Amino acid sequence: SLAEIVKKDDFVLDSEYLVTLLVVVPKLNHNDWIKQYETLAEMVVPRSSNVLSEDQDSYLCNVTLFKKAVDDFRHKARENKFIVRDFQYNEEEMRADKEEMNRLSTDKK
Amino acid sequence: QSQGIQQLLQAEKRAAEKVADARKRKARRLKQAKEEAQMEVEQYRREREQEFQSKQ
Amino acid sequence: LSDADVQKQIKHMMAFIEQEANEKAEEIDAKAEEEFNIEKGRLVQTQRLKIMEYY
Repeated sequence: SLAEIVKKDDFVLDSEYLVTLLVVVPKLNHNDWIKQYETLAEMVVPRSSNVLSEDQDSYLCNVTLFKKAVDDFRHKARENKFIVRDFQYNEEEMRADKEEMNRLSTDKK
Repeated sequence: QSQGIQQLLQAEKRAAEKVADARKRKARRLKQAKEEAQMEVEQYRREREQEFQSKQ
Repeated sequence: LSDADVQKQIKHMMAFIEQEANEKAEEIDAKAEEEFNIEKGRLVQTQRLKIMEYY
């Protein structure tokens, strides 16, 4: 569960016309990621498409696009050899999940 | 980018504000048109009342 | 490419978005013509009929 690892500060708010996506993975593919997260789709917005997490083997990165251009990003992620990692704005869901994991931890005791 | 993104949201919301003004004006102009049709109807029908009175 | 060209693409997005919102406004205008006329007709009809029955 991506949960708190996700950088909440980098997402769009009031997403009635702009939508963000998260389909980026392996490290070996990021030789020009600095240009990729500016140009992956026809109209990608370059900077809020920010790297969310950094493992040794993988980078996790958000991207921003238009309401109807998200499918192009979804396909171009496969063309760039990534896999889906979508987060779908689960902040309150993550908070409730945090409460539940803590409930289980304290229930053991 | 951040300033540009604020500008994008603000363009969307300026269109939204214009749409809200259009909503207010649609309601008010519908009311004005109802009242104007009522002005016409009352004028003609009360003229018919007076014509009936004189005709009788 | 350049930042200016990438912003041309971003402004193409804004053009589509503004076209959508302005098409909602244009739909409001279309209502204010046609559905405006339709309810005008309804109300004029009911008024005139409630007066014609009395006459």
